[PDB]
Amino acid sequence: MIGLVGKKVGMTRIFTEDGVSIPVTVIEVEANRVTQVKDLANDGYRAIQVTTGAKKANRVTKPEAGHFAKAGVEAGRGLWEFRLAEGEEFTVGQSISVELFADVKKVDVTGTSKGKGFAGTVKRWNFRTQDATHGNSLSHRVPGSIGQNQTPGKVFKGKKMAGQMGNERVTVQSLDVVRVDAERNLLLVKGAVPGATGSDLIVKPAVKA
Amino acid sequence: MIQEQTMLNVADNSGARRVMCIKVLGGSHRRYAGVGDIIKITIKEAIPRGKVKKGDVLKAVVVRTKKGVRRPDGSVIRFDGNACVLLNNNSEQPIGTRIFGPVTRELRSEKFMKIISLAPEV
Amino acid sequence: SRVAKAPVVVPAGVDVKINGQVITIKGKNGELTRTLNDAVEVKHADNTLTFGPRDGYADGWAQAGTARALLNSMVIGVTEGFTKKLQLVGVGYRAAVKGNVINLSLGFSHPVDHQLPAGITAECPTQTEIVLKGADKQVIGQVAADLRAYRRPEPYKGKGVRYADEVVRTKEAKKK
Amino acid sequence: MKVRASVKKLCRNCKIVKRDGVIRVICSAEPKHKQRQG
RNA sequence: UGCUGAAAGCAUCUAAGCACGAAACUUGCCCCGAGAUGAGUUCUCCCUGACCCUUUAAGGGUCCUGAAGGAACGUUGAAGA
RNA sequence: CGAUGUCGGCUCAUCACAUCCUGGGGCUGAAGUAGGUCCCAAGGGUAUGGCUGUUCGCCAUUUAAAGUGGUACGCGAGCUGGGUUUAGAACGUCGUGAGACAGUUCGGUCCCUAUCUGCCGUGGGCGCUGGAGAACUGAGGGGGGCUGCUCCUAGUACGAGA
RNA sequence: GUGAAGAGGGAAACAACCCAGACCGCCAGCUAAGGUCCCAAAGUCAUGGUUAAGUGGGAAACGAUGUGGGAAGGCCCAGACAGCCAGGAUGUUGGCUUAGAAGCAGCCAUCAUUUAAAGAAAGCGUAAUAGCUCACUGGUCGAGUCGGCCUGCGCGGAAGA
Repeated sequence: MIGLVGKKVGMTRIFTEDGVSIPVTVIEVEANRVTQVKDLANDGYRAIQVTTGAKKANRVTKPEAGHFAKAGVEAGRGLWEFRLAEGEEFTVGQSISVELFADVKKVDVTGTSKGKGFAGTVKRWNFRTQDATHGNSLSHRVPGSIGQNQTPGKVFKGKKMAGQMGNERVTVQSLDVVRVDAERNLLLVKGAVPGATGSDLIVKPAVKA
Repeated sequence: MIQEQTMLNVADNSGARRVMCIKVLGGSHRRYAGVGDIIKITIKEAIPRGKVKKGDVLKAVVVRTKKGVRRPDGSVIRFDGNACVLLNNNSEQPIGTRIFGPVTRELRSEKFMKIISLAPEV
Repeated sequence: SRVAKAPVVVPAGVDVKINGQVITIKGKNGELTRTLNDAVEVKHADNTLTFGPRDGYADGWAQAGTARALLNSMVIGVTEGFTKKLQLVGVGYRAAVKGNVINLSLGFSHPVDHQLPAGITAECPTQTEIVLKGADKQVIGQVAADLRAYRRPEPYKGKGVRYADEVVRTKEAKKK
Repeated sequence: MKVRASVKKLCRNCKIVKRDGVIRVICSAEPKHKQRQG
């Protein structure tokens, strides 16, 4: 089934009547407007493309402005589309609310993780550091050996080395949905989700049922 | 957070006063023992008249930790020292007759009934 | 070869249709359709069935021999059918059946359900004996084998599911 | 199941069979005479 | 491990045919991915004025127009050498 | 021999299967739990300490297991320098002696700013053909794949009992 | 003999293996070893056989109703081989080493009746017994069947970074 696009809004905890406190991530899921519906006849697959939020009138380009005007949908920030499960249908211009998550229990949240920049092997791949004393010289956090000898004669592809860490989309799956608030457009999910505050997130029902 | 080579006090009156943890049981490559995990210890100094002598290896259960324990609502319990209770290596069965100091309720595993009963508090 | 050189008499009231190499036989139970090997030719041979190996196949005689056995099996099945009897040995063993599903309890923590295929009927005259009937011999043998595989007989008490007409070897602990 | 390289008719009730290019010995009296590689 | 089954009247898991059968294999889960030069698909937006020249060609030169959009610059960022 | 640094340790690994564990099976002198042996299986996993420079090994306590090998007995332009293997000194022994001893002790400089291949990241150029802004399909590639204990079934099947 | 001190063609690459000894030029022809489906020049050429294994295109002792051919031999419509309802008994619980070996541990003979037909005993199984089979013998269908030798080509044996 289709997901929804929301914005991460900090974190909080919910106190239950029995005493236990549930850490919850707050996701602001306002109305999602369908801008385009894809069908097997034309696109070879069925999907719905949705938009959310708002954009400055002078900031949206003409190609994007015409695309929204065709669907009669107010311009929003970015576009995302979700594949259909063959059991439901949608129409252009339809608005989708967070209420569809009322009957679900597990969700999958996808977002861009925080960017750590160029990271070393110790931080990136949990490499073990070498001794800080006992004669060690300029080799306290160095990766160490990266190959065997002449017989391979090369470093194998996929070697773990320092490089860019974070700033890629990652998915946290099977997260418990704690509360849904349609009128206030909130979705409380137990746990933590990728990305920093204000980052766009995609929420869909858990697939590992 | 009890790991190998850690000093522990003895809550019971078995005659031991200070013990060394030499192994954390319950899993391969386990790092440190929790609130109520079984550990293997060696006695470093005990009462001469006690039933347990120095330099003997026997199991033990942690009852108090300096690091503390976490409650489901976010509360924590912390102590000024680490304490344990002695065992029999074949059946858990704390050999002590009385245990001093508070004991947390995390040990209620349908089994440590003897420990909790002897506990002056909780 | 030798078996192939032995036509099988078709009893009255049985319809045989030869569509190329496919054979359809109708008796009193149902229509049985079987595709035949390309290396064997069959003609109506009124009142009988005959099989001949076409030239150009080294194993032509063998394919004829197995073909003749298959045709006889279907002829018997449509005329009368095939029945197999299975016995359950062991305390607390039930073999209740209802509709098209067999319920068994072979000492497992959960019930065992078996979905019979089309054209197979199961009856339970007694709580431990189950009898299966059908129009062809291959399917009944397969179904009975599937039923037996659930709890193979073991050679200390002969428990589990066994065929009505088989002998199960038994052995005893020698010392311990 | 014996996986020896030499197969023989150990008893009278032993039959030589070829299955999937592998020569097997099947016995209907005692399983101890069943052997795979031939 | 089998069902049926001849060669070999029997038997036989196999030769024809039909069943099951493992953390292995393919998929299912997550991520990258059309430089996939085999460079894909869909949606939307913008440009529809004149002169001449020759070895008259998917040719060259001049005037007027240069849109969508992009870049640059600035303020910057939970993005970043 | 106009120079290929040769034992251990650390970091980082990768492959084979003659499999240590987990998975699927045959036979058993397999009652059950637990075993013995053989076949299929390399997806993942596959200890911490004391003594010694040690690999190994003995010992202590864990785990489902603490697998066997290849890779310059993997890896010093990645680290250490304990052993061995310069110059000092001493002991035992051999020699008249200088000295010698896979005999033993004390002490004893480990250089390199990366051109190319490779690998981990991240950009520019052009192409994909009128140009431009977006959203995708997905060929193909990679990551992940471990498992203990307790309870129910049941104290059931099995067993004279345990 | 070749290389060293010899190029050229062939064996994928490969001084020393096979063919063959380069004076120079030619967009001429015929051959050697080796080859002729495509990479890649030339037979998807002709005739008669073999192989089912990717054998060909690594490897042995040894194992096996794989398959082709040859020379024979025993039994066979006074009817064979495999199947099918049948029979397989009486002392020989033996004297013998009497502990029980009784055919199924051996000293031992290896007798004898009913007989269409049976042995003082071949297998499994009992402390020995018992018991179940096969040797052998009747009846139906009924035609070939059985065990060795010579070998052609194949299969297993056959696991490494």
